[PDB]
Amino acid sequence: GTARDILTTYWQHIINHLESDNHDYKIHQLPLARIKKVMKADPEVKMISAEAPILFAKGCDIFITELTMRAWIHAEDNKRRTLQRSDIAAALSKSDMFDFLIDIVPR
Amino acid sequence: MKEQDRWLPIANVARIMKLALPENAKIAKEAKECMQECVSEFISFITSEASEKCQQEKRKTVNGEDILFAMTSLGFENYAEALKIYLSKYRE
Amino acid sequence: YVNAKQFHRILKRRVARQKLEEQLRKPYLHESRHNHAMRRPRGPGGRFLTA
DNA sequence: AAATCCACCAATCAACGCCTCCGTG
DNA sequence: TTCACGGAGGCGTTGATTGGTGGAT
Ligand SMILES: O=S([O-])[O-]
Repeated sequence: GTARDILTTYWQHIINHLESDNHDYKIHQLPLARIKKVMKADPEVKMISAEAPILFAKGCDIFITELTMRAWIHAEDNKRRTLQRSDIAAALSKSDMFDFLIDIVPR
Repeated sequence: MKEQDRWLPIANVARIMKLALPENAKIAKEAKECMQECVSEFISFITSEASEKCQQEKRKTVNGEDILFAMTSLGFENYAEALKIYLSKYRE
Repeated sequence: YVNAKQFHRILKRRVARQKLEEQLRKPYLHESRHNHAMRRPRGPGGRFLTA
């Protein structure tokens, strides 16, 4: 129930749903064509295999979820029920995994 | 190259944030925009690493294995190993 | 200090982004969809409804 | 007190997924 | 020569984009 306890088992729950789910690669939360266009914005990228956008759709689903949950903990600590940009900035500072976003979310 | 192709659609991002939060929870427009920018950089950051290795090996195609390898190199190893299981199931 | 695994790729992306902005938020993206939404019948609470 | 701002709603049209065709290796 | 596979472009959908108000904060 606690925001922290949900996060601490986050990856166990990801692996459970991966290992025992009816994956319908048919449906995605994120459109594949748009994922592919983000990739193709890089002039260095030539061709992309059909699997790479599919992996990014699932990867980005997991990424948005992990970051939103980390950010929600900061919103909960400040007794707010609205998630703010400052909650995401606070979450990014707690793990060096997010160092790649230093220019996207400054200070 | 349309300038808006650097970013995933904000409604799709906003919906995934919604499912990750309690039912009563609300999300500021600035938090949705910020998340859109973060997840779009996540794709570009990992694709650039994969791309430079593809070029070094004179391969024209960025494939699924290149994305996973790039995720390990850049210290996203939970993502690389989770999506490896997801990939094997997609090919099963 | 910076994630040692991400350091080199961060700076390549900074240069690539600085280059991308060189060769290129608005209130809305599309004029047509903006006009659709300004045109439709609204309820009293400001919500859209079936035509 | 007075101000800020996000969920609510659903129809259009930008664009997504699928297909066929072709070029590459 | 055939096989594997991804881009280009056409077709039939199709859900992301969109803003005025109430009330939560
Ligand atoms: O040290 S890196 O963030 O430029």
